[PDB]
Amino acid sequence: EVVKFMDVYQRSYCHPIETLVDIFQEYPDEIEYIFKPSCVPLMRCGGCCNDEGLECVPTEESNITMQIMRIKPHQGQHIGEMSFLQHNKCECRPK
Amino acid sequence: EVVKFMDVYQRSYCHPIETLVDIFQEYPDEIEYIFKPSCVPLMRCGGCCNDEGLECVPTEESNITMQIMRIKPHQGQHIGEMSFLQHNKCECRPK
Amino acid sequence: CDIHVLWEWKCFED
Repeated sequence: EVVKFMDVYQRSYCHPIETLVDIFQEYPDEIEYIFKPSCVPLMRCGGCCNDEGLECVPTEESNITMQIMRIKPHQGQHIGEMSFLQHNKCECRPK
Repeated sequence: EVVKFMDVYQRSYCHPIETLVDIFQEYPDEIEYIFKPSCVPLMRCGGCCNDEGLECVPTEESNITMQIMRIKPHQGQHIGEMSFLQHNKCECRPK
Repeated sequence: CDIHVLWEWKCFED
C-alpha cells in the first residue's frame, strides 16, 4: 500500500513521457482556427533531476505527423497532415 | 508514418494520464523542504474535450502514498510517507 | 554517484 522509494525515484526521473499538448500551444499563430482533436499526445521530456540546478532537456528529437481536422466558421471541413516535435531521449543538464 | 485521425482523437480525449507533478505544488505548507525525488508520477485528468464549451475534470479520486526523502535546515535526511491525490475518472463538463 | 545520471540506492543511503 506504499510505493517504495526507489520505484518512485526511478519513475519520476527525467525521461520522455507521453504529454497531452494543445495545438494552439505548439502553434500560437494558429489560434484563429479550430482543430479537432484540439490537443495531441506527444513524447516530451518530463520529470525531475537529482538537483534543482539541473533541467531535463532533450538530446534526441524528431518530427511526428498526425491526421488532424481544421475548420473556419461557415467554411468547409478540412482534414490534413500536421507535424509536431517529439523528444526521443532526455538528459539532466546544467541550466 | 502518419498517425490516423481516430487514433489521435481517442488518445487525446479527456482521461486519467500519468502526469509528473512537483511535490511543492501538492504540499504548499512544506516549501521550506527539499524533497528527493522532487516530483512524483500521478494519475491526473488530461487531454481535450474538443468543445471549447467544455473542460476535462475529475469525477472520481483516491489517494496514493509514496516514500519520499525529506530534508530541511536544522534537520538531517529523513524518509517518510507522503500522500497524493489521484484522478480515477474524468469527464467533459461545461466550464 | 555523479548527479547528472539516474542513481542506485547506494547513492542515497550514503
